[PDB]
Amino acid sequence: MLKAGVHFGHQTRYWNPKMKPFIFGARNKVHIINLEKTVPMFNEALAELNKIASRKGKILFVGTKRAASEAVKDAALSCDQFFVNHRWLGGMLTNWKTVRQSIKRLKDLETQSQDGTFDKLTKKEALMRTRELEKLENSLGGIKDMGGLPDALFVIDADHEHIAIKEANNLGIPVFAIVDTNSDPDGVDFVIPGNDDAIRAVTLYLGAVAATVREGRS
Amino acid sequence: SLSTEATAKIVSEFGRDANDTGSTEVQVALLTAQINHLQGHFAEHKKDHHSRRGLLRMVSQRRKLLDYLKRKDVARYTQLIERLGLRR
Amino acid sequence: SMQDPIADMLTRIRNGQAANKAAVTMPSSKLKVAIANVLKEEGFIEDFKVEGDTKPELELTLKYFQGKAVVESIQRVSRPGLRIYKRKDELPKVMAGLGIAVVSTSKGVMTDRAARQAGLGGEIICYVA
RNA sequence: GGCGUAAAGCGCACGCAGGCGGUUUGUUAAGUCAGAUGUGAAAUCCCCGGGCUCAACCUGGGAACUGCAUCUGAUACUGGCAAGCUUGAGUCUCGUAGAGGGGGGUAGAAUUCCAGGUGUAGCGGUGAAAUGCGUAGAGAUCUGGAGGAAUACCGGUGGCGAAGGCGGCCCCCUGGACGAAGACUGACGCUCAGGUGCGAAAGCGUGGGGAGCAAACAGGAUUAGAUACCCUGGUAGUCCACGCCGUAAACGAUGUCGACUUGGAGGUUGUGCCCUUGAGGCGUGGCUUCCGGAGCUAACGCGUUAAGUCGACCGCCUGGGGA
Repeated sequence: MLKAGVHFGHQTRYWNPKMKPFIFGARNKVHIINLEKTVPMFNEALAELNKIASRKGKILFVGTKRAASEAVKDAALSCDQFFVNHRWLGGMLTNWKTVRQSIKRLKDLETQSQDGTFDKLTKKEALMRTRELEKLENSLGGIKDMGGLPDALFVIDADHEHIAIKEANNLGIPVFAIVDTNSDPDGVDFVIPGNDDAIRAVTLYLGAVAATVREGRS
Repeated sequence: SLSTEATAKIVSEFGRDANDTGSTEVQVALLTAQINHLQGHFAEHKKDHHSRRGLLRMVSQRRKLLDYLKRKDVARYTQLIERLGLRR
Repeated sequence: SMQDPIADMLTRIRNGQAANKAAVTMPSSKLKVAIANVLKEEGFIEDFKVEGDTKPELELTLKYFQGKAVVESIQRVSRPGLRIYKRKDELPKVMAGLGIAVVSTSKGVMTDRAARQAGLGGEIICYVA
């Protein structure tokens, strides 16, 4: 992407030792990921994501931290990709036989809020007895229409959204992630170079990920 | 614990062209000079198994370096053990 | 301490291949560069290079093609304390003929093929697939 | 096949005789590999022709029995022998820390003992109590003094030592390890039966020693009983001159030796470099603690200080109850 920018100085320190093949360290008081093991792969990574989108693969976007959620939802709300932008539910892709009933409970509690003791003229406190609904919608609201299993995961940070990576590696699904020296090199299928001081400037990369999952003419 | 000033009376006589101090003929002399010094040392005193094992270490290395010199040249071996006390 | 230059030769390769490394390096010797020359000829390695004014060290490059390791067995067989010697029809068929063996012989390091073609036997040095 | 525990790794140091050992050349041919001629008795397996249907059996022809000897090639590796090396191993210039050892010392406190004062019925002790100490003036508080042992604090995230173990300050004697910048030898290495030398507590010997703690013992009890717990007294033993003893949950229950290889946090000791113009910053050897990853393991753990990856040598071992 050629931008990238200037920083002085970070990561002295702060590394996952499973990165030794990909890192330069133990010298010059730096720990830094080798530009020859990020950029020559990142210029040739989105072709492999268009390869999933072009066969109607179901795409998932994840970013639940407030400085990233603002851009992640803006890149999925009127797109083919599905999203999670506030919070994860336990086993939301792995425990599928239960999550499919949790998606059904979005109807059950919505219709409960219109029945019997809840079909009243006053609801002020009464609808706090059905607040399980918005607690479940907080996780399912952008993915309730996806069904079964996805075909690709994109995640805005390889470490701050780790539950989505744990679900995806159990379910066998390719993970595309933005990396950091403290993240894990084993949970990710395609790495993207970037810095957390640039989490509002990488909107162009998310732009290219979103453009890649709509190129075609398939 | 043997000074550069005490070695100056060993490497002078057991040498030949200088520096020779790495050679078996000079190291067997430098071990003998430490063995014979750490022999007494003892009497007065006895009850120190650490320096006793140090003495037996220096003897262990000398026994081997003598056997090794004899296994390279018998004449250079016999012409050393007339200048250092061995076999009475 | 160290008795056999071959007892730390193939471990590096078996463990480096498990670490997914593209090159493996060792202290050089006559037999190490004789084995490497045949492993290159039979295509088990890509290339090898040797250099050092203080201590000569030998680096060889591993084959993975597009990701999967190309050498599917790396074994020694025979050791100086208990050597294995095979005769002109007792020469082995490694991995039931999917792999090969290397022998030292009176004519110098060669394959079990080259030995059986030469109508001779000798001492085992390596087993590969 | 197996040695962390389930069952076996020696408590430890050094090392002869054994096993094992880098590398450049030649040469020997013990050993290997290749080729022959002899031999490997006959029955007999297995192939296969007869004889009784099948076959046991009688056989007619083959094969194998990798062997062994005697002749003869290959000339690579191992042993051997010489010649040649080093970047395996070693010692060192200037230097570094340490409760290591030995010999010397050297200092303080209370229960105690010794001679008394001041002084009155208390003291001591347990979950409860009681023997017992005390009116001979206790307990406690003072004056002047004797006796024996150990070394408060800092002390830990720490060191050292072969282990066992070892903290004071001060003066000698001394092993080993370790850093900086170089050099002289030239495989001189790794291991090790039986040896050759070590000891914590307790015990044995000869002579001293005796505050505190205390087996044994005598009481108080307590109790159904108490021979014990718990309380009051108390010798052996603890200390020293030494001389013996040689054993341990001697324990991170992991034999010694070498290489290769994710870390983090932290301690401890040298040291390369930037006017250290240096508090700072950038490095780098030695030793080592906790957390833990690939691998290993039945499991817990081991985890670059590996129970991992692989090699040399040694020591052991095949169920309890009996023993």
